[PDB]
Parts: sequence; C-alpha cells; structure tokens
Amino acid sequence: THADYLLRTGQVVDISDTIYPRNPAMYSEEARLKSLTPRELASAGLYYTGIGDQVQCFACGGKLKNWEPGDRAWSEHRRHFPNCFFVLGRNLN
Amino acid sequence: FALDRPSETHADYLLRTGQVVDISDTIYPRNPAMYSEEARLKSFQNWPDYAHLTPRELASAGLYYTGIGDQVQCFACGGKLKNWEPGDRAWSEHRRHFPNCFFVLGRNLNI
Amino acid sequence: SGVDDDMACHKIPVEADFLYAYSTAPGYYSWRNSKDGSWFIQSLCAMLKQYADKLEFMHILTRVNRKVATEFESFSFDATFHAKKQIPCIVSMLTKELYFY
Amino acid sequence: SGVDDDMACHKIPVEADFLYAYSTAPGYYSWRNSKDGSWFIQSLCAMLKQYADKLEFMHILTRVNRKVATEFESFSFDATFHAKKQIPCIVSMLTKELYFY
Amino acid sequence: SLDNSYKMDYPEMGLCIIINNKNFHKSTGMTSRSGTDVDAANLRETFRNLKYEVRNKNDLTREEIVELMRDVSKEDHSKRSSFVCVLLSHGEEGIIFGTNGPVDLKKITNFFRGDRCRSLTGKPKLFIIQAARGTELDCGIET
Amino acid sequence: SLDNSYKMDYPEMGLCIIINNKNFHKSTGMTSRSGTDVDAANLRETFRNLKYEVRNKNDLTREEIVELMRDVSKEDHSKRSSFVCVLLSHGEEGIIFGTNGPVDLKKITNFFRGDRCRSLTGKPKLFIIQAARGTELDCGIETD
Ligand SMILES: [Zn+2]
Ligand SMILES: [Zn+2]
Repeated sequence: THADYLLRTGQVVDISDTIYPRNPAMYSEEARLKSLTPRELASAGLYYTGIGDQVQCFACGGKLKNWEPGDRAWSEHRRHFPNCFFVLGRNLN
Repeated sequence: FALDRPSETHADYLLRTGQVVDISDTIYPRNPAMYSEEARLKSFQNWPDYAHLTPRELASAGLYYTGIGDQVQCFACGGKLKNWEPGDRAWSEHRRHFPNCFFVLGRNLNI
Repeated sequence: SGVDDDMACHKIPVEADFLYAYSTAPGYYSWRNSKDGSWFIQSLCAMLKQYADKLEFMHILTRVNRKVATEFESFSFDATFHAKKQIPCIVSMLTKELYFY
Repeated sequence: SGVDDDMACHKIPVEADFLYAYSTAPGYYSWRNSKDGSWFIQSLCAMLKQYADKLEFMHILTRVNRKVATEFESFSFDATFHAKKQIPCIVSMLTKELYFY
Repeated sequence: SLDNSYKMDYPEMGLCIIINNKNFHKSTGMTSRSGTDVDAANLRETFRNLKYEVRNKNDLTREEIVELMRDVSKEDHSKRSSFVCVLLSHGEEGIIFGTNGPVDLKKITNFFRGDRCRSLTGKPKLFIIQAARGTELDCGIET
Repeated sequence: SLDNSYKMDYPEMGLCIIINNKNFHKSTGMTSRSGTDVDAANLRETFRNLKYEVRNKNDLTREEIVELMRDVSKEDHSKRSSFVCVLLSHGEEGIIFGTNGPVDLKKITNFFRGDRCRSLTGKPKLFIIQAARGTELDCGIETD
C-alpha cells in the first residue's frame, strides 16, 4: 500500500515538533504573567484570554474557565489535558 | 540419515528435534562413594605428618585422600591436588585448579 | 474526521509493560539436564528464592544470566554438543521497576 | 583430539555481556521528529543526563521506556499515522549491573 | 518522586500460568522433554511462595494453548497486580510448540496487549520461555 | 559486592562509536533522515560527559560500517572499561541501513563476540539502535 510504501521508505515522521507549542508568543512565564492567582496560573503555563476567567495553555492550546474554589491551576490543567507536552514534560520548541 | 537425507545435517536435526541434552547429571559427582564429608574425613586414616593442611579442611573443600603422599582428590570433579605448600588453603587451591567444578561452582550434585 | 482534542486524551503503547525472560539468546539452542530440569528454570527459581524479597526483577534476572553463564557447561559424549555454554536473554519493555516484596 | 581437562577449564558464553537497547519493539516502526531528533535518542540522553550518576543502567533504560511510552504520541495529517505510540525495547544479556559512576 | 515502580498492593498478586509440554505427537517428529516436570514443579513452589495463583497445564495442543490464553485474557484481573506465563516446550526463533505443532509466541502474547486485556493495562505482564530459539550452540570462551 | 557489578575503574571509559546515516543513494529508495544530526549531536555531548572517547561517523556504506566495526574490534581495549556503539539509520527486523543498502545487525555485532575481541571479554558491550524494525504501528490504549 502507498501507506506501507511511505513507512518502509521511512518517510513517515511525527511533526508534533512543528505544531507545538501552539503559541510561541506565550512561551515565557513572564510573557505569561503579563496579560485566580496570576503567579500560579502562569506557572502552570496558562495565560489569560481577556474573557471572564478563561485562560489558555501556550503549549497545547487548551482552554480552562469557570474556576471553582480549591481548583489548583496545574492539577486542572492535566486533568483536562493529560496529553499536553507541558503537562507531560515533553520537550517544547 | 546420511543415506536418506545426504544434503541435510544430522546435528541440526538432533537439535531441532530436541534430542540433544546435557548429561552432566550422570557424570558428576565422579565418585558417589565420597559424596559425604564424613566418608571423606574417614579417608585420611594415614595423612602424612608433614602437611600444612588437616583432613577436616581438605574434606570440607570436598577433597578426600588418595593414600599417596599428600595427594587428595575431589569427589565432585575428580581433580587431583598434591604437593601442598604452606599457606595453601584447601578451598582456594581447589577452585584455582578446577574453576569449572560443580562443588566449586555451587551446581547441584545429586538428591 | 478528527478534532483538536488530541491534547485531551492520554495513551500508552499497547505493547508496553511486557517482559519476556528468554532462556537463550536469539537463534540459539536451549539446554536441558538429562533429567534434572533445565539450566535456566533451575537458576530462575534459585535466584527468585534468594532475592525476590530484596532485589528489583531486572537485577534478579541479571543474576540468573550470570548463574547460567557462569555455573553451566554441557557434557555430551558427542564432541558436537560437548562443553557448550548458554546466556539467557532479558527482553524488557517495562516502564517501571518490579519488586515482588 | 582432546583431553579430559573439562573440569580445569573455565568459560563464559561468547554471546554474553551484550546489551541491545532498541528504540522500538520488534516488528514495529520507530518515530523521528520532523526535525528535532528521535523520540528514543531524545529520551535516552535526557535520562542518561539526569541519572547516569545515580542509577543502574537497566533502571535508566527503564526510565527511557516510560518516558517514550508516556510523553510521546505522533502527529500526522494522515490518519493512518496519527496519534501513534511507541515502546522501546531493552535486550540485556549482561551478567552484572552497570553503573556509570 | 512518585510512581516509578509498579504497584503491587492490589488484593491478589496475579495469575501464574505454567504450560508444561512433555510429550509430543509422532506427527511432530519432536522427542519428549523428560525432566521438564522438575521445572514445572520448581516453578510452582517458587511462585506460590510469591503469593501467585498458580495454575499448571500439561501437554496442551497449539489450539488448547491459544484457547487457554484467550480465556485467561478475558478474566477480570482488576484486583490482580500482575500476570505471569511460563512456557516449557520445544521451539525456535519466535515459536513454541504445542504437543501437536508450533505456534507463534506473538499469537499467545497478543491476547494481553494493553488494548485487548484492559484489566491488565499498566500492569506488568511477564512471559518466561524455556525453549530453543534455533540450533546455534555457544562454544564459549576461556577466562 | 563480588560479581555484583561490572568493573568501571580501568584507565579509559571506552569507545562510543556513533554511526549517523542521514542521506541514502537513490538506488536504495530510502528517503533522508533529516533531524538525525540533533541526535548525533546530543549523544556526543551525553557520552562525552560520561568520559567516553566519542567518535562520530556519517553516511557510511554497509562496507564502510562492516569495515569500521572490524577495525575497531581489533584495537586493544585492555585499558578500557566498556564499549558503546550507536546506530542511527533506516532498518527493519534485524537490519540496519548503510547509505547504499542493508546489513545484518548480527554481522556488525559478531565482531565483538567474547571470542573475537578478547580485549573486551567480560566487559559490557552496549549497542544502541535508533531504527525501525518493521512497519507496525502502536495504536495505543487509553489511560484512566
Ligand atoms: Zn497544556
Ligand atoms: Zn572439584
């Protein structure tokens, strides 16, 4: 199969390294802390979107909002995006 | 075989069919009679006065006296040791000359 | 069709967490004692008995490798099969350490 | 011919003391990042860097197994190759533990 | 850290299937594996002492083995910490023998793939194989 | 303790041959392995920091590889504690590629058999292979 062809010839490659982080601009924590404990969220790689209490991850691009008391940034981040590089520890940029 | 399947290899046959087996378990110990330490101890009835080494240390290393000079033998491997010099520890010498011995290695003898 | 939800689901290889403890290296024969069991199994149990309660599995099986490699050598009246050696083969795809204790 | 000095000659398998650290399980494909190296090597170095001085090799490579199995999943626009996983494969025939420190 | 070693607390320690194949059909051409029982015995004691639920099987056919594995792969290992399978039979590169013929280890193994036996996912699956993987012999080296 | 772990005192730590194959002859049909250099680089740093005598090689042919190994297998590793070889190339079950074709890993490996490289006998010989061993893909399984 064309598919089998592409594989045997080693043309198939994981391009995650060109898709993530979804937002290079919010790569840095400081850049994050720029635009819910700020110092905490930013530390979980989440940056504010300007709407309600809705933040987004620079890595996966996931969105979190409507934070309830007791919600620790980082814990929520991986609960909803357990496959996120930042969450996983996979290299970024 | 060589007549039936001239071009094939008997050895490979015997292996693929799993007929090849290690018979060490029927060769060692070389001397069942000297299996026990007591039986071994009982062999130094005339250990020479000059010696450097007493029966118990030799028997404990699995070696039993042969009745000649200071020449002893291992019940396991059948190896022979003699002309013991001062400082010669039975066990240490035993494995130095027979590092492949079951008793020396800890390979099961028989029970 | 797919959605931008990859990051929302975590997976592990379906082939992960497997451990194959082979008695002999690939392509090689595996020895058995005339009637006293096999070199490998004999060593496996021995090492499991002594270290199950104080060593990680890999290390235990590494003990077995040394035991089989060190204490065994075949004996046959046929020179073709006499004085042969053997090395077990550990194939781990485990993700964590395994302690039986 | 040969002599009966079988008990005085000590040997080790010619195949012993080898360790093959494969990036993927037998029969499987092995992934590479568009241009950022390979999943396996990437993890290998990472784990070697952190633990070379405080862990036995098997355990380090077991760390790599988890890293590759846990933190990686492919991304392709072709569904056929998207969201795929990978498990490295440790093939040890070592007789002792290996510490780099 | 946290969680860098498998969890072995679970109620049960797990199953330890021991397949002991000693006699083979004349149709296979394979000779008996006398002495195999000492192994089957020793393993049983060994793993029982380890608190495993041991289950011995003897002279099964390739079908029986495939079937046995398939069934066991469908039990509910939820409260079990691991799984162990010990194969004692003839074999060659990637093959193990049932009293009536060869089977691919892979076929036996696949029944427990992380996606075919969810009950064991994330848990260590150990396969111990005492069988030939070819006919090469190690001549060894001095030292 | 006695025979618990390999002896790593020996003067030298050992060789770390890194074979980095990036481009292949049109005759092979194999595509390039862009990004392979990042690995070759990273490995070099990693093993240098481990005090290994690293030696990089690039786009070697099956012959060159066989030859390279054969030569290295004949050096005198007496004062070296171990040996490491890292292969980065295309491959399939038991095969690795030289820029001009496949080679059996076994052939590369045999040069260091305990009886063919006495200088390394009893010493750990490590081979790290970053290559495919077939075309199967792990679809994975979900984790609670
Ligand atoms: Zn994220
Ligand atoms: Zn002896």
